[PDB]
Amino acid sequence: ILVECLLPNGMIVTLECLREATLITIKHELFKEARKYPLHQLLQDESSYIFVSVTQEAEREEFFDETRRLCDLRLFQPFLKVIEPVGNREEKILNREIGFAIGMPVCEFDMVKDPEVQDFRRNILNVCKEAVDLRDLNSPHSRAMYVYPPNVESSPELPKHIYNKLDKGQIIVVIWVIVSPNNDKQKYTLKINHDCVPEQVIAEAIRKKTRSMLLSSEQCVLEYQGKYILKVCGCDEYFLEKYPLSQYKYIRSCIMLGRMPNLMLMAKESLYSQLPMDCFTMPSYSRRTKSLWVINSALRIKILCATYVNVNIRDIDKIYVRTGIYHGGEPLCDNVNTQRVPCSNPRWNEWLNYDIYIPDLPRAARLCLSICSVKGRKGAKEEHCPLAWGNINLFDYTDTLVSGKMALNLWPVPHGLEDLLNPIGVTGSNPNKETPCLELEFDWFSSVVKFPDMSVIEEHANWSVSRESNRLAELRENDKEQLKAISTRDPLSEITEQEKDFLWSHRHYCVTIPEILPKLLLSVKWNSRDEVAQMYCLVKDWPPIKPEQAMELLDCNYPDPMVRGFAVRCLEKYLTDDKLSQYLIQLVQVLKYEQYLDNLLVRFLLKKALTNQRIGHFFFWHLKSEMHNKTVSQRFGLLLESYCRACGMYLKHLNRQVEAMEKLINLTDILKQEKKDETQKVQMKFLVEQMRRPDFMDALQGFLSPLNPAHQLGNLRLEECRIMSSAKRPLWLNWENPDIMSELLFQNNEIIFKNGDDLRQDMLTLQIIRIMENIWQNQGLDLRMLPYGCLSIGDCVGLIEVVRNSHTIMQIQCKGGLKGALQFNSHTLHQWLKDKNKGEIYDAAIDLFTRSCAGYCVATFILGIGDRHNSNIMVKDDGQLFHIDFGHFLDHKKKKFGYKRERVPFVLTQDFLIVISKGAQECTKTREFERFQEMCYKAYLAIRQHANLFINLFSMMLGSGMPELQSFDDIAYIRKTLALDKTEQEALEYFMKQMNDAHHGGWTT
Amino acid sequence: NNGMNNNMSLQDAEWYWGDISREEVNEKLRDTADGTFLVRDASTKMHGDYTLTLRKGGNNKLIKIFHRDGKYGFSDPLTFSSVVELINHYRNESLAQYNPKLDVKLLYPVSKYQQDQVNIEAVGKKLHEYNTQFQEKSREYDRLYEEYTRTSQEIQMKRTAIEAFNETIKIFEEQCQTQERYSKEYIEKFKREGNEKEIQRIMHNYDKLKSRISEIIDSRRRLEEDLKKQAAEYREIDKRMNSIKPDLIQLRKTRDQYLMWLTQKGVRQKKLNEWL
Repeated sequence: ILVECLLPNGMIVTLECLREATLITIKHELFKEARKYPLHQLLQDESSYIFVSVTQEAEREEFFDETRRLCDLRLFQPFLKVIEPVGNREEKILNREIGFAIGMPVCEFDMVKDPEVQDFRRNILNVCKEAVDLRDLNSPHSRAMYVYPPNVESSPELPKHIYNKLDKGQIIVVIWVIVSPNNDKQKYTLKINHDCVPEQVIAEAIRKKTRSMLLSSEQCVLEYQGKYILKVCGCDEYFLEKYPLSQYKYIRSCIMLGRMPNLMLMAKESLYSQLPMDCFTMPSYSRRTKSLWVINSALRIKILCATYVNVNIRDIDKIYVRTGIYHGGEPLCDNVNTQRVPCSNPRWNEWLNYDIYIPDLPRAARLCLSICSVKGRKGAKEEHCPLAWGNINLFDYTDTLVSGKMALNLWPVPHGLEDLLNPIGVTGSNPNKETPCLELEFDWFSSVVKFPDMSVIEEHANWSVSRESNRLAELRENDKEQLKAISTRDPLSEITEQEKDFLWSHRHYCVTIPEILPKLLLSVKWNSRDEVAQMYCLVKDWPPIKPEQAMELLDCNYPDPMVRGFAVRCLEKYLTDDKLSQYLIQLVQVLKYEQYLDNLLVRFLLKKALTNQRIGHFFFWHLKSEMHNKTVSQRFGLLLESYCRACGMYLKHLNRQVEAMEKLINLTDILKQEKKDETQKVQMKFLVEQMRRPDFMDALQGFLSPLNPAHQLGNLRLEECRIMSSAKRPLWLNWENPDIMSELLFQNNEIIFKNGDDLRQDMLTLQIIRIMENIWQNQGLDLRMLPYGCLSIGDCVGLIEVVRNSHTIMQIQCKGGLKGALQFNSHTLHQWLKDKNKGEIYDAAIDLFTRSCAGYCVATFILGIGDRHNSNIMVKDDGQLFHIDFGHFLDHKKKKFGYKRERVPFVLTQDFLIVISKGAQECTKTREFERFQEMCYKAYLAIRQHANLFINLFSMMLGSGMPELQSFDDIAYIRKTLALDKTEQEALEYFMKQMNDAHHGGWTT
Repeated sequence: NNGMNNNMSLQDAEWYWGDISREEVNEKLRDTADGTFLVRDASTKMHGDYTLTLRKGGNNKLIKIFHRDGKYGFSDPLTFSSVVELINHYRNESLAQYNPKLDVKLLYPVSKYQQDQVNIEAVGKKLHEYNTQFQEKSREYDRLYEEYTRTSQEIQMKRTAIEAFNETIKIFEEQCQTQERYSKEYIEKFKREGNEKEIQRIMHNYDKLKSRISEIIDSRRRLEEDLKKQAAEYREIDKRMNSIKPDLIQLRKTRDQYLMWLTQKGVRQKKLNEWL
């Protein structure tokens, strides 16, 4: 490459440098040819200089790491400048690694003048300190505990339906001891109780080993050596904690499937040396009046002008600014509009007046506003359409009321949004300056105005009752029943004014029913000072509640900091690691509902992600997948920078995964755009040419799988990598497993790379399916679902786990002959199931098929996923059936094309019924069919009994950006599909009627 | 009125709406004045319950009507013979009597007769026309959105390229400054030895640096002009969407109104959904 080089003496030299050349060679040959040019004697020594240049990301990144290659620098232009080092080398090396991991440079954080951002950067380091220090407290044990956390479940108690799978409460395990003189491996079958801790398992394994190994006659103290640990064969899972063996996820899954639990006996010191020290250091940037309740004036905000709006003068007549004071999604007063002005001169200079006093403003009060246009004209006038929107916190992060001039840059209206205002949306100005900007003025009250401290608020309570129709103040039993009845209601139930007044009038007895707190919080008028003070006094001493219900308090309906702090404390004291892992997506999503960067929830999440690497991996990937969206780019970037600073040497693995995903993204973007007008074979030849280069091979081999960090992806098998002919241009990639004994788990790991389709809907659907399966298995129903792995890594790009030995129904019906009008006898599925397993395993195959089919029928009907055909449903060899390619949910394909109420997505065709009825010509009148119907009914009722959790989980993704989830009206679909307003009997009847109306079969009792 | 008594039954009442959900009530009450009300059946489907939705303070307040021994009331005691009598009593007297904090009266009914201002074959053909226009406007709209998103991505890339050009030109200008500073004490050396060729090969490098920095400035200027043009197109696309949106919304509302009117008339949906 014709790189032109800049020497410090004004010397300019052209140096021909190879693309695969390290910076050491570049420096050496740069000073080698620096002798034939003018002023060479004045040049200093070669080792006292470094390379600085500009990258494609528009920063001047000094090249303190000379081991990098020329192409990896991402140069904007092929040039290098020779300078002298001025700062700390390792700090900038770490900063560059963080910048690569994050997707944007660290320095542009330092170039931010918002005091909140710098305060967050300085203050999150304390949590980083505590996490890193706790991780190092008991080295080397705590370090391995952090790197390889136990994959256990919440409770050691064993469900009764699988305790009977045990042989008298005992487990068969196969322990593999790799003595390896060269490679030799042995096995030891053992019989132990399900509740033994791994120390006892190791003790019994060594007892078996020290009985017949290298001796057959008698000759520390032969028991409890303590020098070994347990490892799952074929993957990076370890049993390092004192838990019952059945509590580990791998063991209990083996019990579920009746498989053979394979384990290994590694040495303690080998694993301890397998992981390095964490050298975490603080960076450079760590080196560093009247109350609101004394202002007797109604709130008013001036709207000065707007710089520009993008409308046409021949279509839009006039424009106006519509404002409103909100607490969450609930207005605190009526909305106020400005006057109507022509679009050419958007100047108002108007003092808007609001119907709320200043001391009555809640701490989380926000001003929401939008520029809107009025079409009008003709008889049907008043056609309003918003153009831009924005929200401002009326208090800053230091509890100070806004004052003075303020310039706000607004955001584009989200797709499929009709309401004039957008209170759900995030706060803050648009970082882009080529946007409509609205100038506002706030009142100046001769000093700085602060929200009152908790002490004076507590003073206000216990006094408000003295001054002052059953509110504003031994409790009858008919009231007690009413409180419980309200408590059992779903969070999106109808709450009447009478019910709200009843709840508030009995707030001092609501404490004995701790689960009623969300309703009581929705029953207080947040525009009243004394009511909020009393609510604060109640929340201060509220009994703890379950994480299931405390998570509900973190959605957009409860913006008050005290309520969110109570919810975060409940999460701190009750939420387990596996439950946190199951619910991490929603907890990440509800970070956007926080008004300030430094909050208790972000501290709790970062502390958890720095003490548990499994949690931290998905934390990083969930934050990184939505760095493209500018509404959350800064907050997520700051949080991710802190995490990457304090994570340790997991940053190298994360960096490797980022390079792999970037190379895959570039390849898919090339083949999906330049090769639209091409056949698949030439694309495949091109693609194997692309993997032929050593650079892409090195980038795509030897890194941890983002879907499961415990899985290592070794070399790429190019003979088994292909481009699918399905929708978009997905990539089938096959990796070898570098584990010593991959044959026990799986030899090959296969992942689909999809570029073009959103995967957040699929991720949410699979999470819901996994939760449904867990509820069913705990209830006593063995409905086995297959919630395969799916991860979104960026904007419309993600990874999908592949299930081996699976075929679509179309694949079977095509491989079994017949075509088109030839009905395949509707027996091809049953014939294939008979063929692929025969004998005594046949009955188990139909049993598994029936249970999985029932589970998926109930789940698909409840979630309202897109219509199912023979190409998005797959069945394994053993009989298990599962759905793929979820796409949409809650209809959302209908509701715009028409009415299409409560459609059944997965209708049982005849082909499935003959499988369930085991070859019976008539299927609906058999005992198998009614057993299947009973299983479906029980699954539906079991899910209905846990409707609150599903409603709450759906309510946390409202601000995520999925078009299916923009308001609670979208969750009304779930509310009505479970018949939540009806009672249990009519809900069961409604489900049977729904199944009848799509089958015309025997779905009536 | 006309009957001046309870003779206006529940079906005859303009404010009673029968079987509607929360979503439709919220749609009808959106951004309405204080005192806008409509009465619907209770969502739990028991006969004679009824629920009243009232607009106050920008929020939809839900008030439940009770029904015991043929009487109706907002709470105990129940003193009204029907719900028409209670709704009229609170249309003429403020609701602050029932509870002081609801200082509002029942002002503005949401009439179910007001939607009839705008022959099954004829209405079916009209629905087909409206649906066709809606589909055309919708495909125009989302192709505009795709164009707009791609334009925004190009604009962001070109802005980043502008910043990179600025950094590169600054670096080259500091290099020129360093060359000028270093030329002070060393340029007078090749005037005693009689070798002006050394000064010539000195000036060669400076001329090359000046040519390179001028070329970089030219590239930056060209890319800035392209950025200006692309931002102009971005504004034009935003204007065109702003024009497209309200007519599309109104046309969708008209199509939905026609579909609802035709569906309630008594036709099976098989004949309607076949034509999409």
